[PDB]
Amino acid sequence: SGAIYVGNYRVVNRHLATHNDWANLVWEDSSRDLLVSSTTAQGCDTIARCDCQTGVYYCSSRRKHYPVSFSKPSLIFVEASEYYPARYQSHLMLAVGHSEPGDCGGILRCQHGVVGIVSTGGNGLVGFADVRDLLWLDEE
Ligand SMILES: COC[C@H](C)NC(=O)c1nn(C)c2ccccc12
Ligand SMILES: [Zn+2]
Repeated sequence: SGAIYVGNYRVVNRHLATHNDWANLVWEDSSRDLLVSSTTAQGCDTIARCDCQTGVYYCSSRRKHYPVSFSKPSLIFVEASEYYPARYQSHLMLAVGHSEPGDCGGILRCQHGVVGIVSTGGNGLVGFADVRDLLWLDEE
């Protein structure tokens, strides 16, 4: 589990969104595994606006933050899960790192801010849904 709280927005993995999230929807994209909802209180996270390929992510299955090198956001084939069939997921970045299904939502961050959240993984790999291209997350 995990969310990014920037301004009046809550960014969660679309497959983990609650009834309250759907009842206060701002934007969702199934192919990116992202959903954004509105919040009443202001968030303290800051979105990275950069082209970084190194950062640090939170792994709840180890209660540790790990330094990682990750690929550029792309269209990657992802195996079937309980939440999606086997399909291509867009805006996905891969890294070598420990992950388990419940690690979804952990933040990946660089020196510029929050880069994205854990979305995919398995066999010593961890994948992150990028949020750096979503410039609207900074205003209104
Ligand atoms: C976009 O896919 C949504 C689903 C719920 N995600 C996964 O299956 C999944 N996510 N992580 C971090 C894993 C690690 C190990 C095995 C599976 C996974
Ligand atoms: Zn950066």
